[PDB]
Amino acid sequence: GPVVEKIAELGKYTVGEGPHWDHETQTLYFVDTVEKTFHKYVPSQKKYTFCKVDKLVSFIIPLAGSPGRFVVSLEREIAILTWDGVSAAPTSIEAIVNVEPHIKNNRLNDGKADPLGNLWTGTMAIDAGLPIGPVTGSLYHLGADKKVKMHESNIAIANGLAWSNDLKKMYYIDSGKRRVDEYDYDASTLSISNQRPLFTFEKHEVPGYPDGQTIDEEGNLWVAVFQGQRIIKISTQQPEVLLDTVKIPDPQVTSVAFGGPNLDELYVTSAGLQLDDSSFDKSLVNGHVYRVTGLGVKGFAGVKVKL
Ligand SMILES: [Hg+2]
Ligand SMILES: [Hg+2]
Ligand SMILES: [Mg+2]
Repeated sequence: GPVVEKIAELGKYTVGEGPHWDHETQTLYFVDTVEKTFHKYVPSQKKYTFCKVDKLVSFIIPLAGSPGRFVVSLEREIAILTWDGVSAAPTSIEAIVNVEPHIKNNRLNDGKADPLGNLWTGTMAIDAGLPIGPVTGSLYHLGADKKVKMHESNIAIANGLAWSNDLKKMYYIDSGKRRVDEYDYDASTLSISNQRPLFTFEKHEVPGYPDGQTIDEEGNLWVAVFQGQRIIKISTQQPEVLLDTVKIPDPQVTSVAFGGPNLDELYVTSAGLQLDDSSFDKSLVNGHVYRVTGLGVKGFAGVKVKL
């Protein structure tokens, strides 16, 4: 079976999240969605750094054409951070847009660029809760003239995103729905339609909640299972097909990104935050970062945001 390695060099995270693999610099970036920190890991050189801000963060993606600059979330603001990748604070912050200026207790959560470079991201109540809590989030993309467009409402916990290689489908996760949805994606108008369930956890006895996700070159989705101690591999060719399961020692698996020189090493983030209604005792909940090899598939380099 696959080899799951705990990356000792990286330590433990409250809620490690938002992994992004920059292929040209062979560097993984990620966030902690509770501790207000960004993180950098260069595996070939065993280099780790962090960056502190005073707002809640949920993604970090290099800005296309601008070395040393990243598109990030700061509470409800999408912003450009100028960061040298090693100092413990940004050099400067350039706000782009506040997606929800008048929803004082919302935050941005998972975000990713589509293959064309357009940032997609969604919101949630800061005090969202599972299985039931306030449902206040929406799904957006950032388009022309730095204005967002809304694509879906009634989202409890806005989470993982992926697109098919032919640019005809988008895949999206609201953790509260305990399923992955597929949509027809119109790359020319940047709109989605014909929402329908692709994979429903209760139909397959999968515990926990879908969180982050990514897609491989064959079109398989790799889905993080929060409170499931696993990642799952699911089909995009047929609905409701579980292809494989890979157990991850940390119960609170949060997200996934392919990396390594050949894009065949799956980085997996997790959360050490101990929750009062957990299916797992506290001794099990640590928050390490893992690397999975031997899956027999390759992914894609992380896409930079175009502004
Ligand atoms: Hg930073
Ligand atoms: Hg940054
Ligand atoms: Mg997430």
